[PDB]
Parts: sequence; C-alpha cells; structure tokens
Amino acid sequence: TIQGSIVAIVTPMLKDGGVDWKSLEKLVEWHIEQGTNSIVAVGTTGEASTLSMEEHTQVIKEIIRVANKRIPIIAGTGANSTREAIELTKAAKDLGADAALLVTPYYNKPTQEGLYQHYKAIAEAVELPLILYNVPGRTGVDLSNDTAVRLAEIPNIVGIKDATGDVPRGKALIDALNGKMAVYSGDDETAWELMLLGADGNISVTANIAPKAMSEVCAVAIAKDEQQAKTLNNKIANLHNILFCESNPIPVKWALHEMGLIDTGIRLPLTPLAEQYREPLRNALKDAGII
Amino acid sequence: TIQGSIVAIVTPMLKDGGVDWKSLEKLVEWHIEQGTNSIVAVGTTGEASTLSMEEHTQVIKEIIRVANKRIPIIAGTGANSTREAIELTKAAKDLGADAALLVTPYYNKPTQEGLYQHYKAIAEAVELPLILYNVPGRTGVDLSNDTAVRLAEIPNIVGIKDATGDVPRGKALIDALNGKMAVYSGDDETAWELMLLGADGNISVTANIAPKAMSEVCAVAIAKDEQQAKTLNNKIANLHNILFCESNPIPVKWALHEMGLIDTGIRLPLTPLAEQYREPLRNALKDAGII
Repeated sequence: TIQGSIVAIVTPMLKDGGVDWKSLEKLVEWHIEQGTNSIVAVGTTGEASTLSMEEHTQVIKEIIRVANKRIPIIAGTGANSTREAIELTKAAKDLGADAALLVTPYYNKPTQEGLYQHYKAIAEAVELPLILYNVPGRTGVDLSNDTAVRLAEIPNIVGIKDATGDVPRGKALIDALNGKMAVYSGDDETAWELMLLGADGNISVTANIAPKAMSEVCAVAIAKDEQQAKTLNNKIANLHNILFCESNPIPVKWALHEMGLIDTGIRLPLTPLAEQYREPLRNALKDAGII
Repeated sequence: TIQGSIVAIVTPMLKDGGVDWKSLEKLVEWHIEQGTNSIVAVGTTGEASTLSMEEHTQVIKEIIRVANKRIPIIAGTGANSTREAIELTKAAKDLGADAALLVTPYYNKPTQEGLYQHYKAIAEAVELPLILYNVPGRTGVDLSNDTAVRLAEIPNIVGIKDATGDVPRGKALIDALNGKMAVYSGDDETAWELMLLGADGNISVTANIAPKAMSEVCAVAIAKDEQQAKTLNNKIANLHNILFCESNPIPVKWALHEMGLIDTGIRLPLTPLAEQYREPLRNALKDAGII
C-alpha cells in the first residue's frame, strides 16, 4: 500500500506543445532526490486528456524507466467508458505500473450502481491494484461514501483519491471503510487534515513545486503529529491556494516554468496562466522560498 | 436555419452492447415520418462516450444514408481535447453532415479564453456549420453568455444548445446576440418557453418517444403561440421530468424498449433503467397515450 507524498506530475511540453522528454527525465530525478514517495503518471495534472494514446504509454514508460524501481509509479487510466478504461489499465500493467488511478467516469453521469459495475468490471478484467478517484466538480458525478465502501470489498481496489476537500465527509469516509482501502486527499489545502485523520497520503499538485516540503508534511501528518504537521504546512499553505487561481494544471505548469524547470507548453483547451496571475505567483513562490 | 424539434437520437443496442443497425434505421425513418425536423447523431443521448471512433463514424453515416437528404443531420463531434475535436469534426464534414454539435470540453475545466480558442481553432480548421453546447452539470465548465457572444462573430459557429435550463439567462443570451447565431434549447421542460422567447428549436430527448408531439410544440412556440404551446406541452410535460429520473439516456432508452422500438442494450458505465422506475415510466407512457 502506497503512502506519503504522491505527486501528480505535470507533463512537460515544448513551446509548440510536444512533450518535453528531457525536463520530464529531470523532473522525475528531482522528485526522488527530494523525498517524493510516488508519482502519478498522466493524471489530470499530467494533461491526460490531451495526450495521444501513444503519448500516454510513452510517458508512463519513460517515468518508470527513470524511476528505476526506486519509488512506486501510479498511472492514470480512468476513462468515462468501461471498455476504454480496461484497455488503458491493461496497458499500464504491461508497462510495469505499480498501480492505477481511475477517475469516476466524467460527462456521462453514470448512476451509483453504474460506478459500482464500472470498477467491478475493471477490477475483474485487470489484476493490478486500482485507486479510485472522486472529484465531483470536474466529473459531474459524485461517488458516494457508500458506493466506495461497497467497492472496498473487492480484493484489488486498494484506495480512493477523495478530492472533495470536504474534511468532515472524509472523516466519515475513512471511518466507514474500516481500513478496507486506503484514502488519499485529492485536495492540497486540506490534505494534512485528512492524513491526521487517517488518510494514507496526498496525491498532491503542490508536490510539483515543493516535493521536499510536501514529503515532510505527509510524513509527519501520517505520524499524527498534529503540531508539527500544521506548522510545516503553514509554510506552503498559500501555495495550495494560489495554484488554482485558474484550473489545474495551468498555474503549476507556469510555476514550474518560473522555476526554470520546464517550458511554457500546455495544450488547448488549456491555456498558459493569464498575465494577471503571473506576478502574484512569482511572489508566492518567493515568499515560500522556492525562488 | 436549422429549426424546430431536433431529436438527439439514441443509439440502439443489442443485448450484447453492439450497435443495433436495423433498429436504428427503422428509427430514423420513423422520425422522418412523424415530423422531426433534424437529427443529432452520437450526442450525449447517442452515447458518444462509449462508442469507438470507428463506431462514431459508422453511426453518423448510416443515419445520413437512411435520411437520404430529407432532413438535416447534425453530428455530435465534441471532445475535451482541441486537436482531437478537430479530427472528429473533419470526419463529420467528410461524411456529409450538415453541421456539428460540440459540447464544451468536459472534465479538464478550460478557462473562458480557452473555450474561445478551442472553438475558434475548430471553426478555422473545418469549414462546416458548428453548434456550441453548454451543459455545466456534466462538463464542469460553463460557457458564459459573454463568451458565446464573442464566438458568434465567427461566420461558421452558427448556434448554441443551451442546456442550463435557466430561462432568464437564456433569454438574455438570445437578446444579446442578434440573430447573429441560433440558440437551441437543451432542457425539454423549459424549451417551449425558450422557443417562445426567440429560440430556433429544441435539441430534444423527449423527441425520442414523442416525435410528432414535439414537432407541433416546437412549431407553435416558434410561431409564438403562447397558449397553444402551453397546452400542447402539458400533454407531455411529465415525460420531460420522468425521462431524467436517472441520467439520460438511461430512461429514454428504456422507454423506447417498452415501446418495443429498441432492445435493452446500454453500455457501462451506464446501466438498464433501474427496476423501480419501469412501471412509473410505463404509467407515464400510457398517460401520454404513447402505448
């Protein structure tokens, strides 16, 4: 079972939109050196929806290559179709992925039983650990805590990325699960709160720019040192807020660019962070001591 | 130009989930017989999400063939990736569709400037009539009235399916644009009001089970017959509500089965209408004398 800081790594791109393989190579290296505990390849933050299916596999492949078995690697393989989700997960398995993260089908609004039958099908079709992923604001659907508990029975559904940022509800989730599957915060602002409550880690967007900090915040929070957790997190607290001035990964991508770590490439319908924000961000980055 | 009752046609399926061609064919013919003004092939209602690209095309082409030029055909070609929406659209033109309905990118939450760039890129890349389609509940984004007004300036972005169901906001939109671009309703229960206030039609779900009734309702409301429109619509008002008791097209596909027009095939993550709504729906279809 994966624990700690799990970065939702962006997918670096050259000015013309092509994947920047070198920055990625160096980004992966940097994370391991910095304390990052795991990496989610081609998730939402990784611009999964604008990458060629081939690009999808190549990215997973490159990351697993550079990672070199040092830290676990999770590949994003969620899709709003069930046939399609199995296909992408089968592949992840074959590429050597430690586990897979699958966001609840988006846009087509399946029912609760739909979400159940959907993951049950994928669990049965592929023998790879699966991490569920709920984010109502983006998907148009909310996987109820009850449905999650049902799915937690399945031997290879190992966790859930709860990105609601509703901590009380996360408290109830963690309590109801009786440990049957891990829980990850999918909301950087509250993550430390969720781990103090029992969550196993943070599938972090912030970890993209403060991998070391997020790594200690996760350690300490998991250890239930509420005192040291709040303290360590206050330091990067503003980051958690400013990285969403515009939809993720728009801001973190720029943040990284200002850190001289990657270029300005980002694919439509996504755009480069809007001017107005570029300065406040540079300020937030300076205050936090990353620049 | 394209006006009236536009059916967002379901994609019939055999018990094993395969596209049921013959049933579809009979459906299209039927719609033409009963008075439907045009057809949306492979929209949300047509299960776009769960049909391979090859099936996308096959379905758009069978429908164009069987229509045999008698009513315009609109191909649903939306996608959340801009370059890939361009492909789907190219294909629709090449296959001879009269227009393309494109939902706003879903899940990846583009900004407004992104929605603008997204649509502008597609309009310039394909010379075919394009219709926007806003439906925040599913997509996670909300194309703003302002933004839609901006895109109307583009010669071939000719309309917008407004599924908000917000009449005030819809009427404001209609006024804001001169007949600069069409406005189609995407909420069956408010459509009659929307058309009365200026809309040019209704990209309908209920049109799947009451094709002629809706023809009439649309014709009358477009004629601005407030009173005939209100009574003609009451005879099917419940249908509008009950057909959404569970995510569309789950209910409409079952209604169509209970009318012995289609089989029960439906693809995961979607499922057959839940047991508990079947009789209430049978009762709904009898009340409106559909069976």
